[PDB]
Amino acid sequence: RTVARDITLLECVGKGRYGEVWRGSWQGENVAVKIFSSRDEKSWFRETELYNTVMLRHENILGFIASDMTSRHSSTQLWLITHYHEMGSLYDYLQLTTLDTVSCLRIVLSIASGLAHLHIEIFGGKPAIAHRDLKSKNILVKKNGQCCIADLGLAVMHRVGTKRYMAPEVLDETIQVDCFDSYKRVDIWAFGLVLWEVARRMVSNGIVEDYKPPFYDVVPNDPSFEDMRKVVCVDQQRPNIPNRWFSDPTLTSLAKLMKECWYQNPSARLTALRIKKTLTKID
Amino acid sequence: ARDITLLECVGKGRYGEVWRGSWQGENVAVKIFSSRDEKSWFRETELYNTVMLRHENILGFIASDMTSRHSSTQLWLITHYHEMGSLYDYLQLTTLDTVSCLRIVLSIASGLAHLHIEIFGKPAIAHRDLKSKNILVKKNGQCCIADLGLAVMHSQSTNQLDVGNNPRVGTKRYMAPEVLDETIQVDCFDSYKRVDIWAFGLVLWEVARRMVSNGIVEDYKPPFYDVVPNDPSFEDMRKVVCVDQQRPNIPNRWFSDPTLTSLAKLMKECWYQNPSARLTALRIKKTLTKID
Ligand SMILES: COc1cc(-c2cncc(-c3ccc(C4CCN(C)CC4)cc3)c2C)cc(OC)c1OC
Ligand SMILES: COc1cc(-c2cncc(-c3ccc(C4CCN(C)CC4)cc3)c2C)cc(OC)c1OC
Ligand SMILES: COc1cc(-c2cncc(-c3ccc(C4CCN(C)CC4)cc3)c2C)cc(OC)c1OC
Ligand SMILES: COc1cc(-c2cncc(-c3ccc(C4CCN(C)CC4)cc3)c2C)cc(OC)c1OC
Repeated sequence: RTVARDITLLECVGKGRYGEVWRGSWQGENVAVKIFSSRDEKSWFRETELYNTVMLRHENILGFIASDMTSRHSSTQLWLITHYHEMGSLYDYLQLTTLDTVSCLRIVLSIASGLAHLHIEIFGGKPAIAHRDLKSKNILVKKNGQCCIADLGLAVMHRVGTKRYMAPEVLDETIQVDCFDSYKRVDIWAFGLVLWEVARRMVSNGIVEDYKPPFYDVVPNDPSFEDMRKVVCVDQQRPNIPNRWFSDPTLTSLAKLMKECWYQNPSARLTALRIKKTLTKID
Repeated sequence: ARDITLLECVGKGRYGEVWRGSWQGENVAVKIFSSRDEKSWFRETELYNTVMLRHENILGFIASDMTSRHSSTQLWLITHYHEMGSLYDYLQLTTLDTVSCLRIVLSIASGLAHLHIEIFGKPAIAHRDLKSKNILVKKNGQCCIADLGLAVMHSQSTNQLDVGNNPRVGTKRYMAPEVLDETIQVDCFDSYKRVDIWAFGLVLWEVARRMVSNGIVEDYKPPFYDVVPNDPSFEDMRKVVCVDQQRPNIPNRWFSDPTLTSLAKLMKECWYQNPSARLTALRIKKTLTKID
């Protein structure tokens, strides 16, 4: 039989220290191709090792197609091939879109769904998985209004995370590194920041906030580890809840939820399953 | 030009299957792993990531893939294709002269020394499943070592030992005494090199039996053919190697031939029960370079 392996790389949709992501074509179908930098080869290895352990399949997890290693004259080429989401990342989408109540809830409950699926151990099944780099750039928007979580290059099963989204126990180096629940609690912190980024773009009473990243008002671009530790750990700052949210029942309920993702004490934070239940009772 | 055509199956077993395929007008070998051996696929992929692993006497890598749709996963390794097959196949079919016998065993020693020696790059690498089915014969009369799914890596420069996560064990017939009695020092890189040396000695014996001297040759037999049941168990091998202290017998006709006399001495220095007494791969390579 013929094994068709050619992918046509059509347009670059992302470039960074990780490498590049391309829209590509296989057998008539869009795929996304992440080409890893030498700098970030361990992210390809970790994603590949995880998928070789458990073939994750969930509507709110970016869909795996292939991991490819190709020998070159002087180097090794590493590609991760996934489903392609033409609407791009949640970060991208929130810049130039506002949300209504139904679309806001649909986004955040789909993220919570993906995250709870990662976190839960299923016997028979899947190991429990913590993401360790959850952020709005690592979430893609689907045409049906749900999102999916991407990038398992730092995932742990039972490179450092993006500093802006690091939990206080990561910044003050008190995290219990031998305890798997610690890593779930770091994801919940980051989930709460993403919830804030999305909620700001939900219209109520004719008002909306501009898109801003978490802590935009207290740290520089590319904040240092120290910049973040002083905000999050020493001063114990948290993102602002605008007054206008308290006129809207949905945003009032979301503010309460995000507060319960941001407790200094990691063990006080909500679980992804409790977040899902709370979101199903909103509206 | 990434497409491959699968043309014929050249092997199926517990490992999965190997195909001869076509890739930009060249023969390639395509191994499709069994799901039972998914950890070997990943380990072999980690090993072939190393650009300085490339060597005349190591099977050349082209690509590695993991593919999936729904709940089905396939695991692929694409390599150079050697139509003469494995050393195990070749030795069934042909006898050797002195020049061919030494060319084969020096090439294997050259591959093994290349694996074992760190380049300051390529880590030091112990194979852990050396056997005649894991050695391919090339049209230039040299061989190459295949199957890095059980390999261990070490760097003395950073003091790192990477034993991997693979419950697979070596081929039972070729297991060293410290593997069969499970006293091997698992956190010691030198322990794994010494396991490879034991297995190399057995492969030397398999090859030397097929070298003609004075009009005499032995039939091809696998190591310990005479003393264990067909399809020997772990305990069968432990009995002969560890309890009975058996080693392959040296046919007395070898002692009339200087080459085979030197090879018998060399394979005995691979077979000490004390692993630390065994020769190194570099010493074997140097000794075979001097033997004629
Ligand atoms: C190696 O590399 C790539 C391969 C492919 C690809 C292309 N056609 C067919 C296939 C295929 C799938 C599955 C089987 C099964 C059939 C049932 N049988 C019982 C076991 C085996 C055979 C063939 C694949 C996997 C795509 C790629 O990219 C999209 C690849 O590169 C990453
Ligand atoms: C975070 O991580 C990964 C993401 C993806 C991924 C999957 N679908 C679509 C995309 C994408 C498409 C299109 C735009 C833009 C481009 C300009 N204009 C058209 C607006 C839209 C952006 C983004 C991506 C980047 C793939 C990955 O791996 C293969 C990722 O890594 C795991
Ligand atoms: C990697 O990705 C894609 C792969 C394929 C594809 C190509 N050939 C064959 C297959 C296939 C056939 C049959 C089995 C099974 C069936 C049941 N039992 C007998 C076990 C064996 C598995 C696999 C596939 C899935 C298509 C895709 O898209 C349409 C892929 O997505 C990009
Ligand atoms: C050991 O391991 C791997 C080996 C190979 C490989 C490469 N060239 C040629 C072969 C071959 C071809 C043909 C025969 C013949 C021998 C006589 N008669 C019995 C019919 C069959 C045997 C052997 C193989 C098996 C590829 C691999 O991966 C792609 C291997 O895995 C790393």
